[PDB]
Amino acid sequence: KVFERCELARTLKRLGMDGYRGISLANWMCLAKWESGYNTRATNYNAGDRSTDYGIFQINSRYWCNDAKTPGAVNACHLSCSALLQDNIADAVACAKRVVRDPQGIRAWVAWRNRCQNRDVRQYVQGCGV
Ligand code: NA
Repeated sequence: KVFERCELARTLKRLGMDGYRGISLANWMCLAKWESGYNTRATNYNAGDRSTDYGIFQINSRYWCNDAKTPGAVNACHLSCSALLQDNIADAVACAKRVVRDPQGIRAWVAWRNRCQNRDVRQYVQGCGV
């Protein structure tokens, strides 16, 4: 499914994302927008390392979830990558939280660094009443 902007903001807020590890809800929104366009079914296969990025947050199969086909895989979220392709994003949110508890935090996502970090992201939550 493709979440509508405010629908996702409210969902992430309900799931405890606002301020998680100091990450504002607007930053999570910016991350989701640039990673997947708010699409829970998005997948990006990287033929080089043979890993695939899954779901709304584009979490990678080499370090975070198991897709049973990625070389050098550690499954830090102890979770099937299939759980990251569900309309229900609770599993994805729990894994996203695990990712950001590592030293880099949300900087783990290159797209977020390039399109969101240090920039005004207030437009992502404006009018959502969150
Ligand atoms: Na893995």
